[PDB]
Amino acid sequence: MVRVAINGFGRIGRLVMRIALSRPNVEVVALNDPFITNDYAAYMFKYDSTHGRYAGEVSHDDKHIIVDGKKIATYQERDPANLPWGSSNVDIAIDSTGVFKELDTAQKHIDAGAKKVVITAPSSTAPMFVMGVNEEKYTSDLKIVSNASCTTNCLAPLAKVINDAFGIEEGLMTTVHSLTATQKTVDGPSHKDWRGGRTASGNIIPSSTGAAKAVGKVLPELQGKLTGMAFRVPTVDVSVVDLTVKLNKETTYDEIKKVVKAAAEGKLKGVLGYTEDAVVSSDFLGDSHSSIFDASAGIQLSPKFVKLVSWYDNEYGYSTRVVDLVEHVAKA
Amino acid sequence: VRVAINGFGRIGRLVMRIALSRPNVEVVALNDPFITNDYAAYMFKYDSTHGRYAGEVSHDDKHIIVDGKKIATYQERDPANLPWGSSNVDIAIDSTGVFKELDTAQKHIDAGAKKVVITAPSSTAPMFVMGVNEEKYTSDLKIVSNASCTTNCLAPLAKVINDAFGIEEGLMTTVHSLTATQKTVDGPSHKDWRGGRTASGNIIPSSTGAAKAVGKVLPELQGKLTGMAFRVPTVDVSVVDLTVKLNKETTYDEIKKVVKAAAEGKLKGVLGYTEDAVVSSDFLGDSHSSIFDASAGIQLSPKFVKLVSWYDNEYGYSTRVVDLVEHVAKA
Amino acid sequence: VRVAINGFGRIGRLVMRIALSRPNVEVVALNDPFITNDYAAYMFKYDSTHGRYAGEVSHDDKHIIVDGKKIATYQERDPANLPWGSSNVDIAIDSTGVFKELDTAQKHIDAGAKKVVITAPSSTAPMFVMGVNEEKYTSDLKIVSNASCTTNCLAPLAKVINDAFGIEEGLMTTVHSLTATQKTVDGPSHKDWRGGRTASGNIIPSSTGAAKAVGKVLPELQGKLTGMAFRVPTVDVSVVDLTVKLNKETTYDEIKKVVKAAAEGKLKGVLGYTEDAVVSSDFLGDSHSSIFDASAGIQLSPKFVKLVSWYDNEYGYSTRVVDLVEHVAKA
Amino acid sequence: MVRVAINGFGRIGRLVMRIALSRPNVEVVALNDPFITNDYAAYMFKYDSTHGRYAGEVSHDDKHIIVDGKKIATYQERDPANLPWGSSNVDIAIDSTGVFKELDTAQKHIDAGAKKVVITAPSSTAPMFVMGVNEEKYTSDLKIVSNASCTTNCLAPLAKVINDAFGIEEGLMTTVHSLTATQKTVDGPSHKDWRGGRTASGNIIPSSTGAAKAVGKVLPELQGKLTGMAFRVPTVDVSVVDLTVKLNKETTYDEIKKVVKAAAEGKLKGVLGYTEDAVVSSDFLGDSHSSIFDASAGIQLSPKFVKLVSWYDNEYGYSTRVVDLVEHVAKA
Ligand SMILES: NC(=O)c1ccc[n+]([C@@H]2O[C@H](COP(=O)([O-])OP(=O)(O)OC[C@H]3O[C@@H](n4cnc5c(N)ncnc54)[C@H](O)[C@@H]3O)[C@@H](O)[C@H]2O)c1
Ligand SMILES: NC(=O)c1ccc[n+]([C@@H]2O[C@H](COP(=O)([O-])OP(=O)(O)OC[C@H]3O[C@@H](n4cnc5c(N)ncnc54)[C@H](O)[C@@H]3O)[C@@H](O)[C@H]2O)c1
Ligand SMILES: NC(=O)c1ccc[n+]([C@@H]2O[C@H](COP(=O)([O-])OP(=O)(O)OC[C@H]3O[C@@H](n4cnc5c(N)ncnc54)[C@H](O)[C@@H]3O)[C@@H](O)[C@H]2O)c1
Ligand SMILES: NC(=O)c1ccc[n+]([C@@H]2O[C@H](COP(=O)([O-])OP(=O)(O)OC[C@H]3O[C@@H](n4cnc5c(N)ncnc54)[C@H](O)[C@@H]3O)[C@@H](O)[C@H]2O)c1
Ligand SMILES: OC[C@@H](O)[C@@H](O)CO
Ligand SMILES: OC[C@@H](O)[C@@H](O)CO
Ligand SMILES: OC[C@@H](O)[C@@H](O)CO
Ligand SMILES: OC[C@@H](O)[C@@H](O)CO
Ligand code: NA
Ligand code: NA
Repeated sequence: MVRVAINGFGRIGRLVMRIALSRPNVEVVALNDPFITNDYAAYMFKYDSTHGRYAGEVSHDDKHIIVDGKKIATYQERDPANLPWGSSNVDIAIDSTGVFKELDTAQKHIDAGAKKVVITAPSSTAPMFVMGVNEEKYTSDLKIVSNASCTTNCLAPLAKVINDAFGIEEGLMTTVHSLTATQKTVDGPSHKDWRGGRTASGNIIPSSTGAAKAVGKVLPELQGKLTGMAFRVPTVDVSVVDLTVKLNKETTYDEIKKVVKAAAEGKLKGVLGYTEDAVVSSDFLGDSHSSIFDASAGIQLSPKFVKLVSWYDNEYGYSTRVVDLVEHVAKA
Repeated sequence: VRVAINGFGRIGRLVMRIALSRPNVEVVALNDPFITNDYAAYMFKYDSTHGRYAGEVSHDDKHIIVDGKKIATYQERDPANLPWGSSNVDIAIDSTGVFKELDTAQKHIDAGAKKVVITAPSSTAPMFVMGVNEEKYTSDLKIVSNASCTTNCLAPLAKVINDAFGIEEGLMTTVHSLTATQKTVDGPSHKDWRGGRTASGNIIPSSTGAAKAVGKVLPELQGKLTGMAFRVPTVDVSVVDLTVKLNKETTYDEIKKVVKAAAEGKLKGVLGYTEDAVVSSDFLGDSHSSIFDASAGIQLSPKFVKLVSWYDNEYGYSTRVVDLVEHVAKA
Repeated sequence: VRVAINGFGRIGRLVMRIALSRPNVEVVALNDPFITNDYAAYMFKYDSTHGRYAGEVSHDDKHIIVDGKKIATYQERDPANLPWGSSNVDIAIDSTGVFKELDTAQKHIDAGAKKVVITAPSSTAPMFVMGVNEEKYTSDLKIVSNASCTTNCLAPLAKVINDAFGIEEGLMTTVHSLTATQKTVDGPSHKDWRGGRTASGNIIPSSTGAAKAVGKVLPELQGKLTGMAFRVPTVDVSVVDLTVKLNKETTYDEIKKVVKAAAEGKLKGVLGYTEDAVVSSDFLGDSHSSIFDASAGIQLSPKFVKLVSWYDNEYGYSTRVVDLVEHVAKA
Repeated sequence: MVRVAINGFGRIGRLVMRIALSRPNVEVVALNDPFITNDYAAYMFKYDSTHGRYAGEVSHDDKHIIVDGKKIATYQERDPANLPWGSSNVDIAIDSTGVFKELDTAQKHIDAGAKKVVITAPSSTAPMFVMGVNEEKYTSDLKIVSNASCTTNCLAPLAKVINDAFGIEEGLMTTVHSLTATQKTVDGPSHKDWRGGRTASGNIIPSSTGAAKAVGKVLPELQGKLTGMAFRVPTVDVSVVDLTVKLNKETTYDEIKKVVKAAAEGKLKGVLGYTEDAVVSSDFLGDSHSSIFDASAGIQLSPKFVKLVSWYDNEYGYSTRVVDLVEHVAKA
């Protein structure tokens, strides 16, 4: 229809559902989340501390949540291979659990009867696509794909614009990133990421990230030319990339602005935004762009050495791109 | 007294810090099946709320080491298997939250510990609050509970007020710092839906049995108190707001005089007293159970008054755990 | 009704947003001697708490412009000089906090406005709270106050409870979001020492006259209520925790039934009612004065109960300012 | 003695006083702050939301605050030229108001009878000094000096070490900075810095900063080679610099670490620190270093292009350097 099902009803799953319910040609057929019951699901969907109450009627019955009359079947399988995606006629299963992110594990949705899978996270084996960057490379024989990460969606469109116009010799990126669900409210155990265990709302927390390197997977011409790191900070949503790049061709910051603005208003419209206003992170809450270039924050030291700044609602911008990729794959 | 700690969360770690500075307490062992020794040493050394441990912290294959004291570590999901017998543990301190009843805390005694202190309220293990009813501890009790941080804040003040003026009944609210059970962004919390909501961006109502539990350590107030909590985004330090109906007419100055005499007297180091313009961060690291805030309280009529008392919900309480350990060893 | 706003802080700006969506209100003018027009347009368009204005905002040499409506701006430290007469202003809305008494608010009438609404409690100007005593407004009153956000939250609930069960007396606490008077890091606040302390890292006790002021809009409760506040790090939305002694024995279900009937009936849009597992962020942008939280409240005995009600201290109150403006114009 | 007086009893003034009271050869003779009375001053000094209660007895009498027996005279002049610095025999007035930061205005303390002035902020006209970087350039004929800013104190010692060993061709810096007193608790007026007016604890807030350029004033060899920007975030204290540098000589990240560690343990001891642990910002609360290199957070993309990370308690590290500069100037 395209008919979709959502696996995992966390931050991304619930917002992907909000957005999908608003797309006329997307039908949300079901959701699966083993960690929450049907009445609880309707509560989590209705109330949102970051993005406000759902603007629509939410209720539930025995086996569904109901949103403005649309019934969405719920399930609670830990193992997605046991889901009824075949008899529910699911075209695309959207996996937002962060747990079935490889070809051999996302394959479980296709085994369960879905025709294709979109993974809402970077993958080492599933081909990655970023709207505005390489979605045109998608072909219909690929049944399992990745939408990369929020940070890669922010960085890649900007990197493409800059590379096309001036050439990126190399670049180092920092993202100052809002806190996320993997973090802890007070110092607790996080054996895979020790800094990530520390009180989230009372610290600046360095973290490694593969997001800048992954740009090289969606733009092969930048393979090996980008890397970066992150600092997690106490804001609840919205993040910003700070990309320090060495350019091949001398340029002025004024020319950089005009090229980004022209791409924002042209071919990357709705993906890359542009502003000259005195913005701060909360001004992008609910913003559906992948990347909003902040022209006034950036700074140029020399004709080929510049620091560029771009904002992103890491929850809402990314969830919109997920639904965009779903619809692209369905029309292709 | 030789102790072992089960659980190495906020309470387990701070109890360890405090225990290492008490000359009559020897920390023999720590159990936490989550963490490895290197990570345990890290979690112990660095603390976002109470600062770096001021001593040398290291580790080896079988221990974490603090200023030369080797602390043996184990990783037993089931405390029954722990080497308490062969470690000559006198008291097992269980800070996991999981073995908080007589029949589960027994696993430490089966493992050879002589006694157990549970760092949480219990339905079945007798509760004690220092300055309130630790006198009632008798040496035949092998398993006991130190109640909760909120009960330790409310009970000493309630005793003082009840003994002097009579509490007919009272409704309490605690404005409480966020806790480890909360979530950084709205996530699943099936037993406490409000508690799943973004911790640092909400005021979050919660139920609490702390006021009711005062009735267990002060039987004369059974049925006379109840209350509720609001969890807010500060990282530590909480405050009780107790609204009481009194049996005897009083003035707020007489209330202040009585609480201060108690803080300076029999409840010294448990109940504190201030008239200064304090805010929550002024009690970070404070070892009192309850610090009465004289200037914040307000009396509407001779038998109806709102009393306010602060507590470092981590540090005050962890200090009382070690106090109760020593009392149970000297008794 | 043609209105002018004095002051362009949190209340001034939100009153402007709400007023621009009321078809019977025309915003003629704004005064704030701090800001220039370009900056006024920016402060109006972007809002960290309530989002971007959903309309086009621009400015020129003498105006800020919102979806084609030109709003004349002035910069007069002394409202006496403002062109209210020659702007045919019916009601001057003073949100500065500075001209909150009869003899100072008079400056707007001297400048030619017909009437004034002061968006703060006043010692001398009569106070009105919608759903509580706006019926008592008489058209000869030129200068009136809309009380405070906390009074607007407490008074409608107190009226409902008092009318049904009788309030003998009550002590209130509000857990209140931080406000513009607070400081980002410990700094000078000579009139309110606790209020100078780092806003986002403390629970901060504060005094409030809001409960006492209920006695001004409901004379039958004069002397029967008082209370205090704790300011905490959330950016907006507050909650009242009202502990009342009742005249008539009741059950908590009868209390719920009465408040719900009122919320669905005569107090619709002023007092709301919920049983859901809400937290503060669920009322961001809510236009009610008071949302009774049925599941958070707790009854200890038949005449002693704790009632809980939420309020968006910016948005609910700004909505009531515009309601009172229109009521005073239709009266 | 050296005898000092403090002008301005804000974050820096109060912490400079805590530290000075602990230095045996520094005598704190007086403080001036027109915006607060004597009993209030004693309260602000005793209680601190960030750095805890003063460990010592604090009281007051009519005209002094008293700390562990030491009486410190208080004053309330808006115009520092009216202070009794001559009859109080003040050797060094420390101006921490952020308001008397030029030669011609700091001069007021010398007119009032102080022999020298140390300004606790960057200055356009007073010569700037950073301990560990160029304090040796101080000569006794200079009566009015600046200790630069906290960010410059963090960046300059690291920049010196890196430049000496590998040569800095150019560098772009970001500081992720804790909130400060100039910021607002909820959106309010800040006509000189519009982004700076926005709710401080609910936003990431870009800001311009001259701190990276100012490194060129204390290290002339780096004049024109550095610039940067800042993001203010909701933590209450402790900041971190993220310095992206182009090097003249190829190197490995491993060699960079060994050079920084050797400087931290040698000539820059107590100014530049070094760690390999999984630290987060709150681990540096109360830390007296200007700069603590975070070896595990940094990342190198190529042999001459690296991102380095260094922490600083912007309040406490800087206030310690103020007292250090005061004592250097007194012994010189
Ligand atoms: N939140 C962001 O800023 C953001 C941005 C871009 C990408 N992502 C990616 O999206 C994915 C989800 O992130 P999130 O922030 O929504 O996390 P989340 O914790 O908010 O949601 C994860 C959800 O999956 C559910 N779940 C866990 N195991 C499951 C299983 N076995 N079957 C079905 N459901 C299961 C959990 O109950 C939880 O509700 C992650 O991979 C994350 O990296 C997140
Ligand atoms: N922190 C407070 O404000 C506070 C105050 C007083 C009492 N308490 C009580 O103390 C208990 C712990 O609270 P906390 O804040 O320390 O939680 P926490 O998350 O900080 O610590 C709990 C720790 O126990 C460990 N653990 C879990 N299961 C275990 C098991 N099977 N065996 C050994 N270790 C295990 C976990 O890894 C975790 O680190 C709770 O019952 C709580 O009610 C908490
Ligand atoms: N914000 C709330 O939660 C809340 C709720 C209800 C009522 N109120 C009341 O409304 C009043 C304003 O509060 P706020 O939060 O809007 O403060 P605010 O700081 O956000 O706004 C006050 C504004 O008034 C302007 N101003 C100051 N003096 C002026 C004058 N001479 N002439 C014109 N403008 C002037 C200032 O520039 C400032 O921007 C206070 O009295 C407060 O008690 C506040
Ligand atoms: N806080 C930091 O992280 C930090 C770090 C490095 C440098 N600095 C610099 O130190 C200076 C002070 O910063 P702060 O953070 O202490 O600010 P603050 O607001 O905390 O302190 C400034 C104090 O000066 C007082 N004051 C204002 N005018 C005065 C005058 N006329 N005479 C006497 N006192 C006056 C104010 O009452 C206030 O208490 C600023 O220039 C700042 O840039 C601050
Ligand atoms: O289950 C329906 C939903 O709208 C919420 O009321 C929360 O329980
Ligand atoms: O200084 C000791 C510290 O490095 C360890 O405890 C954790 O890494
Ligand atoms: O979009 C309008 C906005 O730019 C101004 O109101 C402030 O800069
Ligand atoms: O004025 C003395 C000081 O120690 C504090 O008690 C706060 O008033
Ligand atoms: Na010991
Ligand atoms: Na209108």
